[PDB]
Amino acid sequence: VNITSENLIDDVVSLIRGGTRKYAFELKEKLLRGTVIDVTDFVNWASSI
Amino acid sequence: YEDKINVGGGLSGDHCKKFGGGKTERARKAMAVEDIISRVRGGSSGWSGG
Repeated sequence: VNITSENLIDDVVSLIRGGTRKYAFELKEKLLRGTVIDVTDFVNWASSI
Repeated sequence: YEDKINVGGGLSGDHCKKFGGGKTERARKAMAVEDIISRVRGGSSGWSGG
């Protein structure tokens, strides 16, 4: 007898709002799995909001 | 043994037993909790949050 079973579960969710659309969604795209957060994009988001 | 009349005799005995037992148990656990909080009352509309 040789029985093996494996189960995995993953749930990811995110949201954002405020500011102009361009800079906000630039922050959104660079934040989601970007792993390298920048300063200039966040300054753009700052002026946007 | 045989003398005036013959007498025959024969006997044999053999027994073998073998018992076995094997048990092994392994367990491993690990837990790590890391939380980061940052509150800044800077005074900028955007730069304080940034």
